[PDB]
Amino acid sequence: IVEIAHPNDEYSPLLLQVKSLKEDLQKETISVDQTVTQVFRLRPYQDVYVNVVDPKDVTLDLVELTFKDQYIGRGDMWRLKKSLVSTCAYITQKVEFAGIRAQAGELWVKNEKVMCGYISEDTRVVFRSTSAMVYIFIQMSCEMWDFDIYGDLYFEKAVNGFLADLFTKWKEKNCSHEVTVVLFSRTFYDAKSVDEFPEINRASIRQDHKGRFYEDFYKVVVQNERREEWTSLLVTIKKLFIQYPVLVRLEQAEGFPQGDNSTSAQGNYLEAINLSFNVFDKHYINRNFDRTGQMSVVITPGVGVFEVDRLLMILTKQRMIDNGIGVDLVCMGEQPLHAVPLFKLHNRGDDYNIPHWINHSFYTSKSQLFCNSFTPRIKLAGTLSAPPVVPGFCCTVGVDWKSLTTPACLPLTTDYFPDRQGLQNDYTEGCYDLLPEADAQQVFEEFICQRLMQGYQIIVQPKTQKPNPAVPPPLSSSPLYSRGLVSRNRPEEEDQYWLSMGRTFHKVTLKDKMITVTRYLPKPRADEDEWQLLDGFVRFVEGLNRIR
Amino acid sequence: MPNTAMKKKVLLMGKSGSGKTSMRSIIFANYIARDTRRLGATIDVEHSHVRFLGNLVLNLWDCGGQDTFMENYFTSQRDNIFRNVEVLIYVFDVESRELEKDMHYYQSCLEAILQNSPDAKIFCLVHKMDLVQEDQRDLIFKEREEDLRRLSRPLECACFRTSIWDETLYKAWSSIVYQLIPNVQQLEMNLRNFAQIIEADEVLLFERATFLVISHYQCKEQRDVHRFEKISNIIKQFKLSCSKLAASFQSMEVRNSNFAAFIDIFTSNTYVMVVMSDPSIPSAATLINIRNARKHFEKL
Amino acid sequence: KPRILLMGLRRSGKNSIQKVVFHKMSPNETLFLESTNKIYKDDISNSSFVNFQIWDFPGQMDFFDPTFDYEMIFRGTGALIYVIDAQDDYMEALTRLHITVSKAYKVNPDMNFEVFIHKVDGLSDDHKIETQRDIHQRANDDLADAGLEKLHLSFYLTSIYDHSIFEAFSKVVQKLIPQLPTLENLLNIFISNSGIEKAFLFDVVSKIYIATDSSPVDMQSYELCCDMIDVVIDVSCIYGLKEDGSGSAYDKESMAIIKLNNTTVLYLKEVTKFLALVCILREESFERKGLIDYNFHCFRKAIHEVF
Ligand SMILES: Nc1nc2c(ncn2[C@@H]2O[C@H](COP(=O)(O)OP(=O)(O)NP(=O)(O)O)[C@@H](O)[C@H]2O)c(=O)[nH]1
Repeated sequence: IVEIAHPNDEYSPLLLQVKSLKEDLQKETISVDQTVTQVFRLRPYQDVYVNVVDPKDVTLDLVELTFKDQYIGRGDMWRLKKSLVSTCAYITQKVEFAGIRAQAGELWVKNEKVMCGYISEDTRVVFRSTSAMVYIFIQMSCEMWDFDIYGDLYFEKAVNGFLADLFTKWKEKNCSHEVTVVLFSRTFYDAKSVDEFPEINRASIRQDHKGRFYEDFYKVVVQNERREEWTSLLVTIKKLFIQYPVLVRLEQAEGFPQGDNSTSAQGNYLEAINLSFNVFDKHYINRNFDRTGQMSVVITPGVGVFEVDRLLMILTKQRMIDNGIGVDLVCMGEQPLHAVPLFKLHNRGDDYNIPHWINHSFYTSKSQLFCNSFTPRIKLAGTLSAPPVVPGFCCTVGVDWKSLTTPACLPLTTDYFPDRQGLQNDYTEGCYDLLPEADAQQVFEEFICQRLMQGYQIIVQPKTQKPNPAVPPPLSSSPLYSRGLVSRNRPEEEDQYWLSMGRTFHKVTLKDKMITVTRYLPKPRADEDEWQLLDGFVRFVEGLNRIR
Repeated sequence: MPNTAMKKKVLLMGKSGSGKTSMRSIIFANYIARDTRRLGATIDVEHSHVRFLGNLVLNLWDCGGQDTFMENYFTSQRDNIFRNVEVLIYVFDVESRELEKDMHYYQSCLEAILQNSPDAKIFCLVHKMDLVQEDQRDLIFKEREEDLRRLSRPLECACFRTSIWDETLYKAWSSIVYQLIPNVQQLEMNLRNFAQIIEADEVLLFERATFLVISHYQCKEQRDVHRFEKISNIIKQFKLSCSKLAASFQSMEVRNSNFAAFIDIFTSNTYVMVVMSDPSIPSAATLINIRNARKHFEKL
Repeated sequence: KPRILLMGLRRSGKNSIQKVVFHKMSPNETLFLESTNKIYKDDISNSSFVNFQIWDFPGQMDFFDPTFDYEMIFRGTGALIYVIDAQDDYMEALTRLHITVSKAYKVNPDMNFEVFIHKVDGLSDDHKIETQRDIHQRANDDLADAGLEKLHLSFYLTSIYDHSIFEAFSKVVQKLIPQLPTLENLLNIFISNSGIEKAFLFDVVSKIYIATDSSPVDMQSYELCCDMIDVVIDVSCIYGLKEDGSGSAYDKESMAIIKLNNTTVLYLKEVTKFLALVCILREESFERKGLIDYNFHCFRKAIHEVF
């Protein structure tokens, strides 16, 4: 448990490592040659009288760990944190455990990044990947073909500027993802033609009657394919931008067409994020062994306003309760004079809402002028009301490149109030004694008994894309369709659940259930082995822990 | 203690509504009759292992009682559920009205346990008699006795009465345990030798963690049936009270006018109490006779 | 000063839980039908423990007609129970508590009125504070102007069956008339060679019990001593006194010790007639006669010798 530091004269960084009770300095060590060329060049021979021997309880309050090229369920992240309780670290070390490997990065104490340091049981570690699975939804409207200030198309700003910057940073940080690039848009008055009927939809408003025919189109570009040397997608997206208006206007039904409706008036935005969730719920089907993190990024030329039905917004709140994966970025620029992600309700004062689950970021272009105006203008020829959006102050939002190049996995420890009484009128305890055997047959008995993998509670999966007509535009996919029915259910009325799973020797796991947060408490295979495995299997699906 | 670790099997079934999993949850998790209002709905099947004075361990199955779950018991995977069953407990509500469907399920369950268990046994248990007046309690229990003795014709059953707010529950599961126990005659002989050479009023020996009446011997037969039930209920109430004090019990002494009762640990999971037919003796007799008893039971 | 009488809020609906309270305590209060009277400070209170009858609980429709009979019942020491319930029938009854109390303090010298806050189960940690602030707000202009009106605003912890009414009922019998602070500090002198944490003086099975120096501190030990006396009395009741001697004949030579893990012992010893003592004891090994039993014997002799 002894800690040894060793600079030389006026090394502005330092170095330190561990041993067990060094006092007389008879014994030294060589274990690493790399750290010389990793920090500072000198050849320290046996005793130059600079090696400080000190306890020096100095912690490293947040440490980041990056993964590459593998697949790690969050129980293995829990095993790495359990093995990383009481050790030391430095920048760019390759931490290993049981064929699992991570690279250390950006280790901070409270304002400043440290070259080295010590980790003991109360600092927090956060896991990030450079090998994630990422979807890019480009929303198209009639504002793509509209100019802005500085002189550009918003499409050209978005694709050229932002995607060139993102792919250069993907080359620089040496990451390797699996992408989709999906274009999506709407048209109005595409009522009917020869057998194009289950493709349309029909929008309406209750309080003032308004009902129109509309139609949603998705055109995908490269579906599930990793490759280095990007920017060829930029050429294909330019080809599809020029081919796009005929490709969307003159298809399946031909009434009088109105293409690519405005984002600040209509939009298929919330349905697009809900369909990304409809992809990500079935992650356990065909499992790549080369990806860990999950990411869905929507690029919009919108302002931040969306006119959205009530049921879809409440449903996607209840579905991002499970697996938070959604990121929004705006290549329109022009950060408006209000709380910028906002929803005007479209329910079957104009009822506002502001989300705090979404991660929005703007993209300013690269030029320097005098007074960047925050307004458009177009000349025509001729009881509560408790959220308004205007008294919320908002200076500037960046791009947050670090949450777009290295995606962050979901945390481990969150603090929340206990399971008292009142609403959650249901607890159930199962105390399962375990007989060790030397003949694989012991975990699954407790497993199929005590949960049946949320056999109690439901999975709120109410969106089902049942139909999709496709179109014979070319050899990628091209589904152009209607979303189908949305069979929403409310949450569990007048009762949540909580559970008490006991090991009859000395052990308890107290499960809460609104999001699966746990409290583990202690008092052939061993007892602690089965206990740790069961906590890992409750950890795999929804795995928050209470702490203190 | 010779640890012949067998593995017994016991099912608990009946209709939903009244007292299916509540009684199990108050007899193996240290609850009260008031806090069992919060268990609520179970699911299809949930089971547990409970260890019990060492060697014996119970696979205690708790089966639900909806229509689809009973149908998915009978006309489905039945051969897996009703195989290697030793003890069945079948729960009867009093207040429930659909008696025809209850006895229909009972007939189907008897025929299924006959065609999947030759030497198991069925205890049917009419609980929740806390709502009916006592003369009508006698009438209803005798009618259940005679009607269930008729309809349980090709194989016998044992029908007991109980409620949650009293101690007949502890008597009924004391009976279940004493039937389910492996050994009888050696413990009876040590019981009888101890009681007849240290001249006690009555001696009583119990499991520690749940305190069900394992064995007893008396020579003053003036307490009818309700002594065991009452003393078990009140000292387990006292253990529940001491549970919130982070401390174990393991030892107590009381004496009175014509009364001398003592409680202590005997073995790894056994309590003893005794009343000693000579109230004017201090703890020297309890000392020399816990010596006299732990020389023998720690040869067992 | 309890001439306590049961007045809830409705005759046919509150008497359910009031009769649960009655059959919770009064099967060991009802010994005082032909026991004694006229000599003690608690004998009139025990005769009031006997007379737990009922009345019309909103009494402001007839402020004159019943009152006549219990005019006599409200002369001389002075108490009456009152309920603060959960539902919205609290503010109008809380307004007319002055109607219930005006005749009382005008007909009798110095009284204490037992307003219990009762069965509001479902209180949060701040909501119980703001509902305390409710009675602090609307019980000012009846208290700050009266004079010799003594009020006891007690707060039961609002569950179904908790032990948290009768430590406050122990406080009101402490507030009866303590003629024994000499006995209090002399009893503190008697715990000088003792397991000095708790020495509770008890009387017979009736569930009112006095206490000194150790009630609220660091644990509800009044809960464990109530469990202690309930366990030993229910062992002795029909399992111990059915064969020889009637159950009414107490005459108990019953001592009881309870050991537990850190060498901690609970200790009940009692004279046969009416007096009892539970003096708990810490990590101490009494295998002698020169420390505990001699001096404890001397002052159980003294405590039987006092009155
Ligand atoms: N007062 C009182 N309540 C009782 C009695 N018996 C059962 N109950 C109530 O009945 C409720 C139901 O518990 P229980 O029947 O064990 O649940 P369950 O039938 O296993 N759930 P499921 O229908 O999914 O199988 C309990 O909350 C309990 O309060 C009784 O004798 N007295």
